Amino acid sequence: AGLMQSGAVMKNSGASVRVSCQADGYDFIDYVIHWFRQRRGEGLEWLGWMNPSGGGTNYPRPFQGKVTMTRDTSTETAYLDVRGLTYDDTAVYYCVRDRANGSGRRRFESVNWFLDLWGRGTQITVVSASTKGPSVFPLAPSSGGTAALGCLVKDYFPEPVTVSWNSGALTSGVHTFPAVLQSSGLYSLSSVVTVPSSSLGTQTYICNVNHKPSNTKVDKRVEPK
Amino acid sequence: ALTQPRSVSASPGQSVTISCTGTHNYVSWCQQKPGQAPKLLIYDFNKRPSGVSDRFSGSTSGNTASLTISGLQADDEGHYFCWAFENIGGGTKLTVLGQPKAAPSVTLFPPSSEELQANKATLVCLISDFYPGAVTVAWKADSSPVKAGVETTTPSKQSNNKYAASSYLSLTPEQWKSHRSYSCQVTHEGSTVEKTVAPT
Amino acid sequence: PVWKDADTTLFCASDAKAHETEVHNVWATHACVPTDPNPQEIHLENVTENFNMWKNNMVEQMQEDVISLWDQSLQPCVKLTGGSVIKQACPKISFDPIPIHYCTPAGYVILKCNDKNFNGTGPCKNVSSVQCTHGIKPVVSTQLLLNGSLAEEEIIIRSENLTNNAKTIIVHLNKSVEINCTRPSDIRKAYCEINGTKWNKVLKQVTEKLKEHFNNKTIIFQPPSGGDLEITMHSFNCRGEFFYCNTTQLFNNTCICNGTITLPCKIKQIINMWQGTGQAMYAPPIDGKINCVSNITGILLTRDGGANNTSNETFRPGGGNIKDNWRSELYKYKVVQI
Ligand SMILES: *[C@@H]1O[C@H](CO)[C@@H](O)[C@H](O)[C@H]1NC(C)=O
Ligand SMILES: *[C@@H]1O[C@H](CO)[C@@H](O)[C@H](O)[C@H]1NC(C)=O
Ligand SMILES: *[C@@H]1O[C@H](CO)[C@@H](O)[C@H](O)[C@H]1NC(C)=O
Ligand SMILES: *[C@@H]1O[C@H](CO)[C@@H](O)[C@H](O)[C@H]1NC(C)=O
Ligand SMILES: *[C@@H]1O[C@H](CO)[C@@H](O)[C@H](O)[C@H]1NC(C)=O
Ligand SMILES: *[C@@H]1O[C@H](CO)[C@@H](O)[C@H](O)[C@H]1NC(C)=O
Ligand SMILES: *[C@@H]1O[C@H](CO)[C@@H](O)[C@H](O)[C@H]1NC(C)=O
Ligand SMILES: *[C@@H]1O[C@H](CO)[C@@H](O)[C@H](O)[C@H]1NC(C)=O
Ligand SMILES: *[C@@H]1O[C@H](CO)[C@@H](O)[C@H](O)[C@H]1NC(C)=O
Ligand SMILES: *[C@@H]1O[C@H](CO)[C@@H](O)[C@H](O)[C@H]1NC(C)=O
Ligand SMILES: *[C@@H]1O[C@H](CO)[C@@H](O)[C@H](O)[C@H]1NC(C)=O
Repeated sequence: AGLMQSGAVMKNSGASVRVSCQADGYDFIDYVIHWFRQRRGEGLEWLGWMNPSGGGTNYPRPFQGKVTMTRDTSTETAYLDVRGLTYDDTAVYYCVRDRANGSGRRRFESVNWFLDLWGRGTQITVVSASTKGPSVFPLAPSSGGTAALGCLVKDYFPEPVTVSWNSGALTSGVHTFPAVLQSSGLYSLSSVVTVPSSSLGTQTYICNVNHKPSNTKVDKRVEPK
Repeated sequence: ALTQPRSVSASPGQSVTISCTGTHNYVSWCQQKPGQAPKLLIYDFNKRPSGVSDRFSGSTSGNTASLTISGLQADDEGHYFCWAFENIGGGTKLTVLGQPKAAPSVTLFPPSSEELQANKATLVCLISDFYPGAVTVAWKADSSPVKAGVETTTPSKQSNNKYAASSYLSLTPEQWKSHRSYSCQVTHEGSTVEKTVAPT
Repeated sequence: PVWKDADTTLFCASDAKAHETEVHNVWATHACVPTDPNPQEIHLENVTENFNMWKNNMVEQMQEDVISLWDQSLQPCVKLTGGSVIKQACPKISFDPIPIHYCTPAGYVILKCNDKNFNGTGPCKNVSSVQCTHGIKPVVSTQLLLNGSLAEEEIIIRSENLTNNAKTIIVHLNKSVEINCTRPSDIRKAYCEINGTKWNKVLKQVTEKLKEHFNNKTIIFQPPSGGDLEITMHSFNCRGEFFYCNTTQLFNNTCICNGTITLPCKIKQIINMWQGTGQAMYAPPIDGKINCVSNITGILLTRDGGANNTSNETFRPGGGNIKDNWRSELYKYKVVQI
């Protein structure tokens, strides 16, 4: 028994996308299928259920009109449709079979939804496309309880940007975070260096940012004040 | 709609308890490992399906259900969540301690002069050097919580096996210069630290 | 008397004429036994017994029988399934369902609950012993239940659990309302007539009881949210023709308009096979007046999830599991072995 979901997709504001879940190993036509959504940092949200036998559905009010679930019983496949893509809709989408509900014989005997068989999830990323090279800003150090300084790389698309320090010669305590995708469909990332406080005014630090999609190379020196 | 604690941790051979608070309705539990798809553990408060370990058990006591894990193994490291129908809990990261706990350094960077010359105000808060890799980052304007404009990154392993995380609060200069105080509040294994910063 | 719940192969019985071309008779003369002349019931004094309509094996055997009656009677010209396609001869048939009785063999008996507010799952105070159920018409229909038995006293709401929105809810009416469907003498188009006064009176009563079960909440109806044509409209068979009726106006929230409500229907020839599978083509309809009067006795609904944080419950019509049809007629029966 198993559910195989479709790979990750990328879309722009507006537009619609469709993601599928391919059942195998069991009688798809019995047993209801729910879909579930998890945005980054949030918990799962329930999107509705769909009885593959007659195609009947049930969506919470916040999602009717924005979500639609369908199926093809001949190939045993469930389908989720996300219409009017916003940046809120960027998430991980999960289909699951609940053995407690359905038509036919083998309901499992659980009063709760028996969320038994889960797909692995499909990532819908909503990026307002275009391009845009990034702007780079210093995180300047200031106020034993030693020093940290860094770089803010704001509003670019697509991934990735490369960040390095002093053209690669500094590697000690440096850590570049993953990019985060903001409300604007543009990425932003940060990079930091822990340094000994006895080095401001004597050791020098430069951010090297390289975004090849848009031909952008910036060197930004980080000074404390 | 079901609470749940964000993180929980214990060491091998011990036992832990995850709770979710919010229903009197039948609750079931799932365990999602890294790289895998969720798997059902307990249903209907305390029942076990066949093929699930006897170390997992469930209990309920007045409006909160609990999943309890005995004899922890490092394969239990994962994400745990509950539901009572369409009422779902936020999930809990469970860490099986593989090294001593380490609280986070947090530093909060104010809007650079150069970004304010470009009419933007980004507060950035960098949390670093902590274990387990699970924390809460809450922004506060003066004293109040902040909901809009917050993008936080998931803890990723540093170059020394500790975890770091980053959080960004994006404002216009109007809203920036309208509070006198802004702080990053990081909670980790019970303890909070707050770094504050001011239009100055 | 010593017994325990058991599952056994029942047999059906009916009063089919052996000399009839109508297909429910053709099928029951060979599949069933003649119904028993003078039948006996015995009340089991001071006996209380738990029935459960949502777990009851009678319902499943009755499904298999009806499935096998349709497969023998309906003659589609074309059947198309997973790659296949069989063309055949498809004369028109005489279609009108007849009462079937379900009967235990030797060593078993059928317990029947006579408590008249019985919702279908509790313990029952006034139990009877019988050899056969009463006469159940194997009519298949979605959304509305037709030509069934009535509720004895107050309208009854059945469901395995109302708080679980994944479970069908079955309303069983006090008092029937006629639905008159007619394709008159382009030719696929027909319509149904419902007396709006009676119907809305009943629908107001059905909301007051749904209010009882939902902590005096505000009740509204809405068209089915999704799914196949057979569930999103009231579908059914009359005289071998497959009617599909838009029932939107049947659930007019605004007026809980009191002349005659007239629903637009169509006779279809491409239908999905309700053996899951594929689709079947049928010949164009008869000439002249195809007309069917049917009591409305029940409705099948689904509650919309979410909405805990709100002040209203919304319901949508829809069948899909034909088995719940059977359940709405067998809810008072249980098969035991002595
Ligand atoms: C659903 O109904 C059953 C009664 O059969 C009840 O025990 C259960 O509490 C209800 N649902 C939940 C979530 O509790
Ligand atoms: C018991 O059932 C019989 C059915 O024949 C009914 O007539 C009778 O009134 C019932 N008894 C009570 C006390 O309801
Ligand atoms: C049916 O009645 C029983 C008690 O006889 C009760 O436990 C159950 O909740 C009722 N179910 C519905 C759907 O009203
Ligand atoms: C229709 O309802 C009436 C009750 O007014 C009943 O006497 C009659 O038997 C019903 N017809 C059926 C069930 O075919
Ligand atoms: C219908 O049921 C309602 C309550 O469910 C009741 O007030 C009314 O008397 C019943 N009508 C008939 C004809 O039994
Ligand atoms: C059903 O409708 C037809 C045509 O509209 C009409 O002639 C017939 O009298 C109606 N039957 C009933 C029982 O109202
Ligand atoms: C509808 O039913 C009412 C009873 O409420 C009765 O006057 C008559 O049977 C029907 N009225 C009309 C206008 O068709
Ligand atoms: C019934 O329910 C409504 C909620 O929609 C409430 O406002 C009203 O007061 C209730 N009626 C009574 C008699 O309690
Ligand atoms: C039925 O009619 C109403 C409004 O015209 C609406 O529910 C829907 O468009 C129709 N249903 C169909 C076409 O299945
Ligand atoms: C409800 O009833 C009246 C018809 O007399 C009107 O308010 C409205 O058109 C109806 N709603 C429908 C047909 O959906
Ligand atoms: C309901 O019973 C009437 C009366 O015999 C019959 O004419 C009609 O075809 C039946 N309806 C269905 C859908 O079987």
